[PDB]
Amino acid sequence: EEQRMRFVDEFLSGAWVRFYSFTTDDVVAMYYSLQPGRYGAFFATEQGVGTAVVDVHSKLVLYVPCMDKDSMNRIQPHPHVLTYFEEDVQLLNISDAQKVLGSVLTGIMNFVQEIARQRGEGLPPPAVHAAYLHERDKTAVPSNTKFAYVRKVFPDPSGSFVLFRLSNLRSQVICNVLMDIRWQSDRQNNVGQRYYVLADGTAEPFTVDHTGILFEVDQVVRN
Repeated sequence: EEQRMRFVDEFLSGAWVRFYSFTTDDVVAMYYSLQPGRYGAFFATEQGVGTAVVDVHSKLVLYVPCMDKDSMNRIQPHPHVLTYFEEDVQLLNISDAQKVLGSVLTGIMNFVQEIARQRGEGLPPPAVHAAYLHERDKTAVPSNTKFAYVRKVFPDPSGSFVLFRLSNLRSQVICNVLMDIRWQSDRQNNVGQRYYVLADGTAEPFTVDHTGILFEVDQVVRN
């Protein structure tokens, strides 16, 4: 139908993991992009985890220094950050970001620049991609586009998937059978829309997951 296909395109439309890369660099554990033109570092802090996202067209940078509390008591929508979490979120120009991020910003810069060198040769980012990227031609997000970030990363020790939790309360399993398993949660811990998003661009709804993949993902998250 149409109501479904339009509701599906809405689900496919926001910030999702487009690609990511783990490292052997020590400062950043993971580079990623959730929105065209925006490149993030997911990194350890003395007390836990932090992240930052650089928009390469505007050179404005989201900085989330602490993601170690899951409080969803953010009353009002932040004007530039799509997040339902109470944690402090900062928007900085690139040079203020450099002062606080150091090697992390350098790392993001080298990630961006390598991607651009590859693109100049017609080659994609050297990174693990999701099974599907909405608006594949899109190279930059409109200016007023709110920033989203990665909050949690759960890689399968056996390499079969990675689970991501995002600041917009979306969850995304990227796995090795040419589909993602995606869903939207709310703040009272309910799950709304959820789909197998297939490499052919199709999306199949499910209620309970019969594939066994989520049951295995679940065990990894609890460990």
